[PDB]
Amino acid sequence: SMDKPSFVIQSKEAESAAKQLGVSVIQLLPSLVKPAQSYARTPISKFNVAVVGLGSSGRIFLGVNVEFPNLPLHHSIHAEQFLVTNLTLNGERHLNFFAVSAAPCGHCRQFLQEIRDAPEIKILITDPNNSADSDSAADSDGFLRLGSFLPHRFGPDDLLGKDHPLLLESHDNHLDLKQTALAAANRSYAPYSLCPSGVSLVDCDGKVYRGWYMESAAYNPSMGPVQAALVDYVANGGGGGYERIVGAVLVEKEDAVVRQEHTARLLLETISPKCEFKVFHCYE
Amino acid sequence: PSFVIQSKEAESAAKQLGVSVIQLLPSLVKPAQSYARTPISKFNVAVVGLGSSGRIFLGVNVEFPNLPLHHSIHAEQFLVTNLTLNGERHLNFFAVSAAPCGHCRQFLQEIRDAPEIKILITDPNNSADSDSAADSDGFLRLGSFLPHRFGPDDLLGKDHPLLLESHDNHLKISADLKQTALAAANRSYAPYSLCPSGVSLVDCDGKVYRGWYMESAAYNPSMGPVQAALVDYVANGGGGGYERIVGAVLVEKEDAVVRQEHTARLLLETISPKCEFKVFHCYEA
Repeated sequence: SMDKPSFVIQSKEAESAAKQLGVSVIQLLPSLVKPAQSYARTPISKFNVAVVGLGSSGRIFLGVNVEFPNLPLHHSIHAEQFLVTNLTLNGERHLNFFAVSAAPCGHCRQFLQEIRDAPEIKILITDPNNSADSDSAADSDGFLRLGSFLPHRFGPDDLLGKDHPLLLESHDNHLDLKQTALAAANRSYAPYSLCPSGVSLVDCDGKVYRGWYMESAAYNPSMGPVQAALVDYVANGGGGGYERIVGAVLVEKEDAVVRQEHTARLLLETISPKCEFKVFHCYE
Repeated sequence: PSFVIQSKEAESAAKQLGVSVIQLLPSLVKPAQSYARTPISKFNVAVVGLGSSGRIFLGVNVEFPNLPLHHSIHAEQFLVTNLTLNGERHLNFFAVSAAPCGHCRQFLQEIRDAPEIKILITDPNNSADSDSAADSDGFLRLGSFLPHRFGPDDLLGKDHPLLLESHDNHLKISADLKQTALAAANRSYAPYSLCPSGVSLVDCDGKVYRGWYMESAAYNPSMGPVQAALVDYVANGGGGGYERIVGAVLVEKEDAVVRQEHTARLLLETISPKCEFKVFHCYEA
């Protein structure tokens, strides 16, 4: 019962599996890391990184790194970012623990700062070559809180004063293949630059997907709207990259500050030639 | 205000004040913030660093108001590009206006002995100082800023760093524009994906520029080839015109692994309508 795990594991199925092994639900995380590495679509690096996290609801979420060949590296999505997107799409309110296959890069540790109480997030690293589990401030299970991984951070408070996180009910008000990409943009997260984005995708078997746009205090570690929609295809989907068809809406103000129009098409046309146009017209 | 202060001019200024060059660094952070082209954030971040040669380098963050945020270049990355173009071998100290993001702390891991780099933060609201591992001057080594890192050693074994003399061999298939972009790709740093890149730029008065490609163990914190040439414009330039004329680039022979061709033009055509073609010609792969 340790092969081919689901990308989202229900609370009843998780605590039961831990009870038969005699371990805790927290202690079950590193046992789910190794099999999840097979899901890694890494054409470039051939380096499989998986991360399995636990929320406050009790549900177990999975995160996996994906890469895009023939594109610049900043189009690639790390495992840590995948986990955040995965639980956000399922409406998970909190993230407390996660076991990762390898030491999280600074790019991801900076990205995690968008979550409330981010430094309190305990982290365990599976990589035997890494020795974070043996730190002087480590847990009794080897977990180490994110605050120790990224001390003296550059958080959202450095640009804003008293704001809402990304995992909360981000629902800004603004106004059928395109009708689904509207509700995706409503759940976007861009408090630094006021440019939300929502991306929906269809399948050859008629599966509806979604993606939005979540910003970080540091600009570069931003999760692309298209990229956040491709995670809804690999997980809970068929698993195909040259089978993308539909495009989606971009809520720019006359293409104001953060244009993702041309970058979306450039990305899709390289991974799937049979792409469609986009509509960059939305207000409020 | 100058982007590069010579060792003879730096050590002299410190000798006349009777102080050390190290304690002289944080005074240059504040005025350097004015160079920040930040149309989006309106948040000026400057960083002044000191190398092993004794020369003082400056780093400043730049933003692009018509591109996605992952095209923007932070102050720390600017500093790295700046000293590599001047052939600085090592980086020991730098005082930064604000707490360096994880994106930059991960990017700095490409330098040999990166964790030993002591860091001072000017921002009084930040509490990097008084750390359990803080210096007697308030400096904190980068290793404490990004502990238990994901370094190059996780993907490589016994290799050359980023600050060393990286010299990969590549040949080809406005005559002094492609000849300069050839030697630029030769000084590139891409040991993870074997795709070097060199970008040259011209001026209205005919000034030849250059830009590397420096890769990171983590993919996203990658320094773009065009961006690393754009830092050669902000520094050692007029300060600053986005109305210049493209230009050059050297990518792989028929787009091997990491194609940046179409993305390069996409960046340039938005900031400067007067763009040029690209050269996908490199050998000895």
